[PDB]
Amino acid sequence: NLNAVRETMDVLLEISRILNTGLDMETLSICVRLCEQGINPEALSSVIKELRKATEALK
Amino acid sequence: AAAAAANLNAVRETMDVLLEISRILNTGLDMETLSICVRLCEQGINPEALSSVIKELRKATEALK
Amino acid sequence: SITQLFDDLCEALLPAANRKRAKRSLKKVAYNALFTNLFQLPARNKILMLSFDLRVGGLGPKADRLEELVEELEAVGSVLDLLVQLAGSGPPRDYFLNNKHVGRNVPYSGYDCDDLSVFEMDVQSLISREECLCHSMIQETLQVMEAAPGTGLPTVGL
Amino acid sequence: KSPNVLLQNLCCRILGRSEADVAQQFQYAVRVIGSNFAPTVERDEFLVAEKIKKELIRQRREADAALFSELHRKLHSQGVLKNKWSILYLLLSLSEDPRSYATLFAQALPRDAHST
Repeated sequence: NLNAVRETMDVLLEISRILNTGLDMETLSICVRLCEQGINPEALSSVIKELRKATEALK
Repeated sequence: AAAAAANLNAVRETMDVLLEISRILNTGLDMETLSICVRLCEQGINPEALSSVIKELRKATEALK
Repeated sequence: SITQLFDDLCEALLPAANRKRAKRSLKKVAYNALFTNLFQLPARNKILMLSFDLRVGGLGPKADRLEELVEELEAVGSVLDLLVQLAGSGPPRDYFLNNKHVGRNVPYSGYDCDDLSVFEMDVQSLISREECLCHSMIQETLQVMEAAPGTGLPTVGL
Repeated sequence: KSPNVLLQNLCCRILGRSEADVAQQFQYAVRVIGSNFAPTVERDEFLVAEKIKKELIRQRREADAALFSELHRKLHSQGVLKNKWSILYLLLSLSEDPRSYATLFAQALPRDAHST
């Protein structure tokens, strides 16, 4: 199965690359596995945009 | 106020005249659908392209009925 | 490990170099912002509404690719519903393009002048990039070369 | 609204469905409308008018051909319509006869002569 769940995870990177989302390969597997738990994705759109916001105040 | 109610009148007029040109030409459109095709044509869209779509969705709603 | 998957997420977005207390404070911003939405429509349609806006400004084949993958991703729905939210947050050849001079059976077209007009803009942007660099390279260093003694220097700030 | 969300209302008016149901057609409507957005012919309401009269005369309905001339002036009288060429070009195309050759008669200009 791990061969299938690798391909399905590899295709999903491209549709996140042309949609111009800042999610790299590591943060994607984190968010995919976290969405795979059952958390509502309308909220995750806010934590990433805020974690990236407080990260910019440091630099 | 007033200039916001004078515009709602000059639009109900034009949307009532375009419905007259629509029936003497015997387009199958009605008052609800026709308000969608007018808004689209305001932004700027090929009426040779938009009419091919309507001539198709109306051509597929029969295969399902 | 939902209590840990938020701890590994907070590490990736942390830029590499106190790196031991910031992670403790950033995990607050993750929780302080996660429960605001929780206190307070199909999936594929939201892609097409973004597929439309692609084709309008050119770049047709890319839009024909975005729909090509979501068709094979069917044979997970809540994952693509997360990517469409961050669509605008990201950071800002092939000779077998139009090339009516190569092919097996190329159809008759007549002059276009709408491919050569978007083949000189492919070059005009090149000469306008390598010119902003020379505007953003002589400026970044002349702003320090000519200033008060000891402004841009970090060792003098000690 | 935006034309992308507005195209989906149309697919729900013609086909009686919800936007979660009909999504194959709306995939075909973005294919045609998109990449064909810009108008391809020079725009003039005069030529399109002289073709809706020529059409209602051809059906022996000579009385409605002189009524349209009074309805086309009212459109200019009120003045809430910016592109009057487009909406008439479309209403003419969807016209059915209640009851051949067109390279001889007047056609719109091509816009290729200009450097668009």
